[PDB]
Amino acid sequence: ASGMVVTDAGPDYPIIFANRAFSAITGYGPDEILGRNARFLQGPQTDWAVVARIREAIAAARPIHTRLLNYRKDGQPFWSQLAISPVRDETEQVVAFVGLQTDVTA
Amino acid sequence: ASGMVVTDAGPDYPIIFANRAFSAITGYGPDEILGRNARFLQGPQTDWAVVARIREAIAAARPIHTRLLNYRKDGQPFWSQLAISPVRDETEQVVAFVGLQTDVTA
Ligand SMILES: Cc1cc2nc3c(=O)[nH]c(=O)nc-3n(C[C@H](O)[C@H](O)[C@H](O)COP(=O)(O)O)c2cc1C
Ligand SMILES: Cc1cc2nc3c(=O)[nH]c(=O)nc-3n(C[C@H](O)[C@H](O)[C@H](O)COP(=O)(O)O)c2cc1C
Repeated sequence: ASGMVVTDAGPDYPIIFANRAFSAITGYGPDEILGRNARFLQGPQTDWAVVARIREAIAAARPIHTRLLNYRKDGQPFWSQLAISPVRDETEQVVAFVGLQTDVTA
Repeated sequence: ASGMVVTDAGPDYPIIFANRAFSAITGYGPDEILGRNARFLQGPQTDWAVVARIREAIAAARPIHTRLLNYRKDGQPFWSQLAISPVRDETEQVVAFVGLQTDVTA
């Protein structure tokens, strides 16, 4: 299965749920994930222009599909195919985000 | 906050995440929610025609926004404004659902 997380909405977007597949892909257990913004997976060779695109998509509540370099707990880089989408309530306000992580490393 | 759950997709759709607001609205703790299909909230005066529309929408991966009578743990009925949406993966397969529960009792 792909990794999946749920976050709160802004301004902090902490992770409130992470599936077991996300822990397998990233090397972090739930206690090392919950309450953190997902940017902790980024590292020195992550493309900061893609990170900025992600930031802007989330701020505008626009779904985004893109590929980003992330790092396992042990420091190994991997390619994450990310899909990040808002969850809206009865008045169309954004109350959470869902993220899917697919390890697309060849 | 509205209640929010995440479920797996078919054929069983068990709940894999429930927020604190869902436990406050329904009166059930997380230990008594996780692993269950959300239909446990229904009871004797729930409209079985609306339940069927929800079943059909989920089976077709169509979002549905509707109002349904549900029951708190203590037996008190309440009106739940339900919003149930699929989560799609990189090849557009449905891999989860998100549900929002807004208590709209007068
Ligand atoms: C639901 C969700 C899931 C996310 N998953 C990841 C992820 O797996 N890897 C990642 O590098 N960033 C992920 N992000 C993006 C970061 O949380 C953050 O939005 C990004 O780094 C841009 O914001 P910043 O410039 O403040 O860091 C996710 C964000 C959300 C809302
Ligand atoms: C994400 C999600 C959330 C749901 N939330 C509720 C809910 O709060 N209350 C409810 O009565 N049914 C809820 N349902 C609907 C039931 O799980 C089920 O789909 C419905 O009873 C129709 O199927 P059935 O005829 O097999 O019971 C939810 C379903 C999903 C997928």
